[PDB]
Amino acid sequence: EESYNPPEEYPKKYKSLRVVPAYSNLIKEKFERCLDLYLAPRVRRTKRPFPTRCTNVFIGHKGRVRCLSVHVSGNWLASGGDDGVLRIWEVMTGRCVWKCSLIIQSLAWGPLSDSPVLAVAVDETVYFITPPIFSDEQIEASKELFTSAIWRRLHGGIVHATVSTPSSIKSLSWHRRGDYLATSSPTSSSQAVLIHQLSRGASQSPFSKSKGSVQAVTFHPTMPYLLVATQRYVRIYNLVKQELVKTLLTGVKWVSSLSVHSSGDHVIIGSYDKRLCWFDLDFSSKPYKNLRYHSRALRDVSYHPSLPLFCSGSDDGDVQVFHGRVYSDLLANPLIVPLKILRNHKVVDNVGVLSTCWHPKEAWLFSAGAGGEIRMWT
Amino acid sequence: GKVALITRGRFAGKKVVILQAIDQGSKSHPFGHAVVAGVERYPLKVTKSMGAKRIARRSRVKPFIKVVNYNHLMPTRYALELDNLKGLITADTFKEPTQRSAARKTVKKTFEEKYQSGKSAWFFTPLRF
Amino acid sequence: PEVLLKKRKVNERTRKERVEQAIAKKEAQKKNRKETFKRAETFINNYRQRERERIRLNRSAKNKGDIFVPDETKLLFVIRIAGVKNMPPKIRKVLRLLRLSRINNAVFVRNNKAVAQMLRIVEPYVMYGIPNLHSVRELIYKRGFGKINGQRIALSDNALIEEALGKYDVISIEDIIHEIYNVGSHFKEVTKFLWPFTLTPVKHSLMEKKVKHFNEGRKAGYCGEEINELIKKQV
Amino acid sequence: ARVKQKGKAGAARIYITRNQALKKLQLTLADFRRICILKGVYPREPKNKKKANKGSTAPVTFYYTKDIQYLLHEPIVQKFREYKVFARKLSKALGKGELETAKRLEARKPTYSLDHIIKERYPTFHDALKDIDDALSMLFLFSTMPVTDKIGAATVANCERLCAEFQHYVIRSNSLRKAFLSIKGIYYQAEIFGEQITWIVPYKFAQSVPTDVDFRIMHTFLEFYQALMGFVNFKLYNTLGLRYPPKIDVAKSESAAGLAAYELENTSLFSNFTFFLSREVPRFSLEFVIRAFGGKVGWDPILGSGSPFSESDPVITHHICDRPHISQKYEGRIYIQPQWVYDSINKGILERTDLYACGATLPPHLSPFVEEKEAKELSKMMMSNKQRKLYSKLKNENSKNENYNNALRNRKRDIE
RNA sequence: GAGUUCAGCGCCUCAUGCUGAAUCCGGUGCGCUCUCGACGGCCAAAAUCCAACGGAAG
RNA sequence: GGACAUGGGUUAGUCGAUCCUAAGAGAUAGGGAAGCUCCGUAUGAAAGGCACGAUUUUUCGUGCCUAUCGAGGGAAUCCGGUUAAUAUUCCGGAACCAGAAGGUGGAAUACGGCAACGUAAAUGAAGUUGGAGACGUCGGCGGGAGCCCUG
Repeated sequence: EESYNPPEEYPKKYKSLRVVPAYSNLIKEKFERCLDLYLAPRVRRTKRPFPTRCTNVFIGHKGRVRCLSVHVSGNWLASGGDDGVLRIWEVMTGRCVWKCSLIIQSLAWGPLSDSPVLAVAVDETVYFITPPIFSDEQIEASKELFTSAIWRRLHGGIVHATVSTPSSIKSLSWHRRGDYLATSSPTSSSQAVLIHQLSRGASQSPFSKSKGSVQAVTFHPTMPYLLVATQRYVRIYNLVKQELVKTLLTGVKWVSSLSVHSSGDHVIIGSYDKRLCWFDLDFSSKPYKNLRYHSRALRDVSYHPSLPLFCSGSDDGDVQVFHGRVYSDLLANPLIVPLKILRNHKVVDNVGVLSTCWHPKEAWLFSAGAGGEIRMWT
Repeated sequence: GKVALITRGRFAGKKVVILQAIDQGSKSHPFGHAVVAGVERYPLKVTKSMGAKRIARRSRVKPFIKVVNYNHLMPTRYALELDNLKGLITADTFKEPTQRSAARKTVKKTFEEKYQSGKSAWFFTPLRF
Repeated sequence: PEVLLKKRKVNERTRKERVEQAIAKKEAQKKNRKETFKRAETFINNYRQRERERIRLNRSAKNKGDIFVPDETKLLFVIRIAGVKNMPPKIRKVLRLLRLSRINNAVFVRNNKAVAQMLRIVEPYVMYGIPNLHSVRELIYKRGFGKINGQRIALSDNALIEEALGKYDVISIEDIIHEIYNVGSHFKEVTKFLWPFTLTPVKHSLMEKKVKHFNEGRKAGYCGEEINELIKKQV
Repeated sequence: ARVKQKGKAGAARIYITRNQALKKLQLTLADFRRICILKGVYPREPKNKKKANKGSTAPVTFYYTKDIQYLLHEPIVQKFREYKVFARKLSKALGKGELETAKRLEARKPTYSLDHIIKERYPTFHDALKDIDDALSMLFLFSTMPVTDKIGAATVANCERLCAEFQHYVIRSNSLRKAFLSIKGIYYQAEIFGEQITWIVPYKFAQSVPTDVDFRIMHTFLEFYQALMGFVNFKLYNTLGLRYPPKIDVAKSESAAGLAAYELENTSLFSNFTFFLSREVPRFSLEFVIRAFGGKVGWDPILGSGSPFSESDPVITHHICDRPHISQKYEGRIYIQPQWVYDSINKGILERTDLYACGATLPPHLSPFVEEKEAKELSKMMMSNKQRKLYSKLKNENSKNENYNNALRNRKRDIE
């Protein structure tokens, strides 16, 4: 319907036949038609836990928050960054009462509430400090936990145990009982992973011979097994037997971090290749599902310990929230689907969401950005 | 800004320019390291007879930013400096792959502009061996 | 049940490269085929023709100021069959006066005493006759060329005809043919506007592409309605 | 048995390249294309390319080995060589000066007939009627092209003869259904034996050849279609009882009489109507279209003889004319524009004359052939082969144009 | 679950099955045989397969 | 009785041959010879195919590279059981190789480490190069296995 005067579009419109010329391209378009009949390859074909928008914006960090963590009670959040100043924010009020500064690569609170000791690792040194905000009995109980890596025993800077490692610590983990501390340093080759026992006040390397860099490390939440996320794969070692358990290949160029549910069967791992892989130990070594939501490198992924939800943070500034129900039945496969896609986060130096923390009680996500802004998506 | 060549690793025989020198030593690299951005895929010889999309595809170049030791590198008399090539090299870009990816994208864009302008022809052209 | 036709496997890049090389090789050949020799015989042949032509003019003009004046057609059709190198001065001007400046040109002429006389002067070089309406129709509708602002312009748009011939009540191609066949008042203006056609002899069968100086056996002089058949073959 | 070698079966065996197909048939490229044009032969892209190319990578056209082996026994291939023989014997005769054995040789030049090509390519008449539309577009296109050195005059005569006989058939059979207009030409559309036939008629005009079309190819297609037209029309006339070919009068044909030379020795939309054709309209298209629906047709004598009516006869119901001025306007022959006729053809309904009358604004012409966020984000990531892109391609160009033209109606009402 | 050795049963019967178990912990070699590997010296070809350089094609 | 009479018995994708060459034999190109025949096999042999192309005058143009027989060489399977006479073949059970297409999923529009090197994938034409196949002999030592010895 392109002709004299069609209202379809206004090619060209012509008032009458006289103004209508001869088409010059007709012989050409027919010439290509010929080519069709013997040159065109004739291939035949068949023709709901609501983590709502963040309403609390915590500010005060002069720089990017390297890592953020929530205490056992969940009412206090401790974060550290390259600025060297540690800020503790109250969940209920958002206050920065504990603003003592005392580059913290990571900060984690002890699994035991009766021993509220937060271990903050700056470069190659990690200090287990008991803040005065916690109860005196809790502080006293934390000191009794401790009082390869050299161990040594300021605006309320109550330092209990300081541990120095051969390499700069990148990933820090604490045992369920709190007597073991796992330090992962990708820089080191022979002693990349170090295991420190607080009861004996010493540290050692569980691996007799270490080859390859390790990007993340964690312990199983059900059995005495340690999972170390290397650059390419993740190896699970039974610390009781000091032997391997299972090796899961993420199928990515460089793994970023790993997260595990409380059951210890289904895990979600983030990679630097903008990949989010959900793997189940009872399904296969290969991931059960894969995701590439992030437009930039997938920084980290977090699964809520209680709520059946998981969150993934990336440098793209977009955080993906998914709800996943896991059933113990053999025939009931884990049903995981996305729930929300957080946005409206500032990106600086191609870095967006860096650290994401889930509330110990509800499905509330605490995300700290490169600008020192913490968004609490309740 | 000094042009350097890598004689070791996967990026063997690739010319690089020192965006930030780490020869003073670092915990990650206890040696005379150097974080430099080079060219892995040299642009193809674009012909004026080719189409605009064809010319850009041939002229496309794949950059590569990596840290290598001084011993693994080789200094050269030639040198090229760019305004966008100063201050963009840091450990944060190396630490964050997304920052590294943006750094690689920016470096390739600068190199493509350099190739389009006809500058750094010797560096742009891959070296034979 | 869906046979997707894909892109050609022709590599249009190399095709035009071959075409450009083909044109590059062709122009060199023309610039190489230069300054051929001329035998002493052709100088004679020109002289024999020139005296043969010159004597014909004297007998035609003097003592033969009589023309048989082809009748029952106001409009004739004249085409130039051949010309002689080192043209006689008289014929050289007259052919230009009839717009037949180059060989194989086709021009309409209104029949009268004057035109038939000039045709009689240049008779040994032209094949002339009476075109029928149909033959004139295909000539304009397949080989008609206009002179818009003085360039070689195809009669591709009726708007151009109206633009350049509106004030003489000529609006369309069909107006042109009706005027020309009827030889109206605007016949002179239309014929002035019309660019001469080019009926170069056609060479299809193998015998023609090989016989030397093949011109379809075109004689010179009156041919009646055979010019219509010649046009039918030619157009 | 031995370890079977690579590429000895499957996609590395059936698929055979163009160069191999040349040396297997022992042909030059130009002859190979000719037998590929005449037969039904076309490249077929293999699913696994480097597998089908002995591990190579370069882009190469492929054919079915079964297809090439059919061309090995084609009897016409011999008639290609017999002409290669004939050409050298005619060159021999002209070289020695035998201007007579040259004349007799050319009389006895070798020939090939496409009778068995047509039968083996189209078995059933319905197969022909389906795959004949391009043939109609082809032959009709050529009848208005000046004869060149590439295309012989008699071939043009074959187009004109075969073109008119088809026009006579449709008018006789009243099988014409629609006739659309465009800058391409007059898109005709009829139906025969249930199947639908469509083509395009070029504007009969003093066109120019772009000097880039390779006329060698176009010449073989005419040598193919002009064979098809004779035998397709032969069955139609035998079915309709007409004697094929219809007789042609030379004297009438040299007077631009159109269909009048040949004698055939809502179909009634214009049965009770009489039309006259003025001397400014496309008589060739209008003669065919009106007589297809019973319209009694006369035309200006300057367009050609054979007009049953004259200018003065008032029996004409509609004196069609697109000239902006009508000095001697008649009565009872209401003067309308040609777009009225085609609009009546498309709708099969007598249209309104005055809106199409002389000097009136032309009416437009019509082509007769023509929770949510969650439910849209889960299948974008939790599925493998990604056919989800079908919306992004199929729906996008339909939604945008639908949004665009719907805004045309609102914006055009604002103009009014 | 096989095999090997014990103990028992099935019964006119070509019923040739049936029931229990064990089938384990070691060491040795100027021994003998062979194999592989780090040294010391004394002084085939062809068939076939793999990889690299290379940068035509998009 | 190995005598005669009368019957039965050798089962293979994986074991060998068939596949290859060595020294040489050796047809052909040639040349001798009255002749059966002889010499000759790199020899004054036009001695084998590859790609490109809207189809090129609708008569093929352009560009590249230079026998045969003959026995150590060689892809891939073991267990248990089974007969008057059979087993890597038969049976039961368990694998491997080669080749073949399409289908699914995965990635795809390759990677990290100064490094040796490593991963689930991770374009490569013509042309160029290498390794394996494919390598002499003897003596001592280390590692293991089995036999034998012994608690």
